[PDB]
Amino acid sequence: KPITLEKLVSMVAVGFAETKAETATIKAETATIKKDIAGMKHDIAQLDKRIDGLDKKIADLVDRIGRVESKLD
Amino acid sequence: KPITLEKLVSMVAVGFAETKAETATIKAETATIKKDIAGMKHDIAQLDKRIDGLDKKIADLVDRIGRVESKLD
Amino acid sequence: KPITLEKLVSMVAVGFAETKAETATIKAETATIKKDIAGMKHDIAQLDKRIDGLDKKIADLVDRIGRVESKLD
Repeated sequence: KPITLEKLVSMVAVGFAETKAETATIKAETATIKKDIAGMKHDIAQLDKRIDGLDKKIADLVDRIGRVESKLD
Repeated sequence: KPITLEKLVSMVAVGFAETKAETATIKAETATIKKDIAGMKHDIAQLDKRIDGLDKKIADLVDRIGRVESKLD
Repeated sequence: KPITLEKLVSMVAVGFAETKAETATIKAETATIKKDIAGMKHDIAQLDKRIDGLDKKIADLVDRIGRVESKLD
């Protein structure tokens, strides 16, 4: 194995391209994860909203039951 | 520092292995993040479900209060 | 292009530093993604809590309507 200069030249080239190509894969996956998270934060914020809506309806029903429990008497 | 060919050979080897090993760490973390997100999307979908259940119960109570408010009169 | 030993020495150095610097960027982004997820798991757990609170209020209103529907008769 008299491993030469032009050979290591090529080994360096291809090694770097590999490591770079693998990096890029991780970058892409990372970008798609970011996007999933933006979507999930939105779904959580929408659920928060729905629940705000039920808090209000619940306030209303507690008031309507009050009116009736008292009027009944 | 008469930095030689067989020396850079070794430096190239170990450098690449490093960068590769570090890459693999990022890949693994990325995989565990993916899995956390799959779980979180499921928890959000289950919360959506629970809330669907409360929407229905709320429809029911609004109807039962109606029956009584009117019958009372 | 009589590409020499000291030249590839430099190319190796700078290539590695690059790939290392790019790696570090991915690591940082990965760390901030982890942190977003810790926050999102907390928001989901808090929503779970809010809903536990509405389950209880709903139990209460179903009981109060019961008392009245029956007393009315």
